[PDB]
Amino acid sequence: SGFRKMAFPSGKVEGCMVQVTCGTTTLNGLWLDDVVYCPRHVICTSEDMLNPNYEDLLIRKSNHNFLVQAGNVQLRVIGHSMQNCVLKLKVDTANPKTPKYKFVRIQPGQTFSVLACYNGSPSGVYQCAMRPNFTIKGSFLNGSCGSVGFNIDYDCVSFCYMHHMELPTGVHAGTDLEGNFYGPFVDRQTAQAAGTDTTITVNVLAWLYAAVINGDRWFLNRFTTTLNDFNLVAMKYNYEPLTQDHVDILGPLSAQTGIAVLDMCASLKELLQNGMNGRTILGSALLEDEFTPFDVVRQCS
Amino acid sequence: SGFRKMAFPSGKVEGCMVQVTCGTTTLNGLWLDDVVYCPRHVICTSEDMLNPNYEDLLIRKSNHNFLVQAGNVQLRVIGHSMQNCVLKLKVDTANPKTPKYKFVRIQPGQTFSVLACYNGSPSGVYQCAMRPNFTIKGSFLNGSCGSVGFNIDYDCVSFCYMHHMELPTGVHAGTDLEGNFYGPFVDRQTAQAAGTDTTITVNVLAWLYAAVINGDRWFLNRFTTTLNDFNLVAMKYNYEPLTQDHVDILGPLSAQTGIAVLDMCASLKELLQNGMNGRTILGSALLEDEFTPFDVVRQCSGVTF
Ligand SMILES: O=C(Cc1ccc(F)c(Cl)c1)Nc1cncc2ccccc12
Ligand SMILES: O=C(Cc1ccc(F)c(Cl)c1)Nc1cncc2ccccc12
Ligand SMILES: [Cl-]
Repeated sequence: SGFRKMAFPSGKVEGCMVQVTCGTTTLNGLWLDDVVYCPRHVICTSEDMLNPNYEDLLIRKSNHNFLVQAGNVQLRVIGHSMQNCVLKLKVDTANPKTPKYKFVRIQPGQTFSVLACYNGSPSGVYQCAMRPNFTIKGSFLNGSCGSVGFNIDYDCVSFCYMHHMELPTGVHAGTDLEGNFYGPFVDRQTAQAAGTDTTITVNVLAWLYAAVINGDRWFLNRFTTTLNDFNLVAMKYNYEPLTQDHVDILGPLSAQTGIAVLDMCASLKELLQNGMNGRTILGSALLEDEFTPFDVVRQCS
Repeated sequence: SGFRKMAFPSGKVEGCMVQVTCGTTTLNGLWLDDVVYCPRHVICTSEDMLNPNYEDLLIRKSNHNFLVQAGNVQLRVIGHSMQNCVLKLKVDTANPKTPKYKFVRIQPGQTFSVLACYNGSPSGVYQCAMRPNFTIKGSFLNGSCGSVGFNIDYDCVSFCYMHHMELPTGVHAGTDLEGNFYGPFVDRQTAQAAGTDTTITVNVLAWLYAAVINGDRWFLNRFTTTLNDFNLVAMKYNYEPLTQDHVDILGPLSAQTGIAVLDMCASLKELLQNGMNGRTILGSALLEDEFTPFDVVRQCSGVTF
């Protein structure tokens, strides 16, 4: 029993964190096999931040310009290439701590663990979700660039995020491990703004099922709703539309608790209308949207 | 920017998690040097659990009755002893992954990271506070016993908790690494209830400072209060008393944000007597009490491990 925001054990990722220095900039790199991955903006100066030409800047760099440090050992860079917004630094030593890994691109609503690092050293691990506006609400200070988001698949690490920047509102933007940004963001100091954030509806429903599995039932009601009537209501509270895929994904939780998805949807509609009335659900006074249906099944069952 | 419930990196502790099997029971052990620590209830059956004489049960056991598995390698037990509610299994191999460590007993209000394990394999890491009633509001399923709570201080792991049981209300109880239970709990199948919980006041103040550092200032007010007037209000709302030590520990955050501790107490006092009024602090509609002042400084300063 109990329900917590739980991150994956970070050990397999800690053994991959290195420090990458280029000129005056120092950020984090991910050392897998003989390659170190890091945000390409590490090669940027002050004048080359509003409108950098990364192909031009990287052509001017040599392998000896990159200083890679794995613990107290300096790694030798023997090659450099760019894949979208990520810089790949080929090194002369394969990481003996390289786990079984994959690079995966996630969709909004998906959750992942973040290993926040500074100077190639892990300082903390926390849980995030890719927001519907493609930002992540992280906890990052200057120097955190290159910190990675991941999930663990039994023995395998799926790297899904690399931190690149902080938007003016305090939210964070980054890329997958192939350097493709999540969202309409660019790695330039140009005026950028995240789209209006919305609640991940399927995750709220998954969390209401987790609450029922944990014995919280006060919010349940005798009502059901159509998927379309639910979406008309949800949208007015800035909740993401619930698709038929989301209803299907909620199926196992629906079968386990005996509460149909559209029946839980009516419970959620009532909660949006009434609020909590001084009550809590799983120790929370707000509807939590950073637990996917997969997280709930994994943690509860 | 941003504020998250953040656990310490769990790597140093993952290299210590092993699986301990005794008869039909399988739980987790902590392998440090040539010793494996685990809850002593691993030697219990159903009859034993109801009223156990652990000295008598352990005397009947031999080293070969304990099956310790570190990954895919079986470790051979060469000795067994009991220290309070923890069983110590001497093994023939020292853990090459043993970090710099200490066994520390924490106080209520102190926070620590929990590496939840099943079958000697880590499945998740979460941060939590030792409640004033000595329980932890954790997340544990059957098989999680022996999962450990820890803190990291520079390159030193301070082990502060080992999971033993789940109370009828869904909260958890366990011991320090010397087998001494936190709270009035016993490792026996009997009626046990946690005392009424209270809010960790110093932690709420630390979290209000974290909110100010993050730009959330609506709750700040022109007022200040005496420590005695604040404590009288705190007692009334099931909040722990704030000591002069707590005020001193909040000093650096007070200096950083320009808001004196007793000034933040007047804001907390109003928040209790009036509520949030539909507003949130750090995305929360409740006052959060599982961030100590050191956690807040560590996160809003970037300390690494
Ligand atoms: O924002 C930057 C650096 C940066 C600046 C401009 C730019 F266009 C790009 Cl691609 C990157 N990284 C930081 C990351 N996280 C939190 C941060 C808090 C404070 C300061 C910096 C943070
Ligand atoms: O604590 C026990 C076993 C046990 C029972 C009685 C007793 F006195 C002692 Cl010392 C140990 N179990 C469980 C612990 N934590 C989470 C659990 C979730 C689900 C199921 C079982 C869990
Ligand atoms: Cl998880």
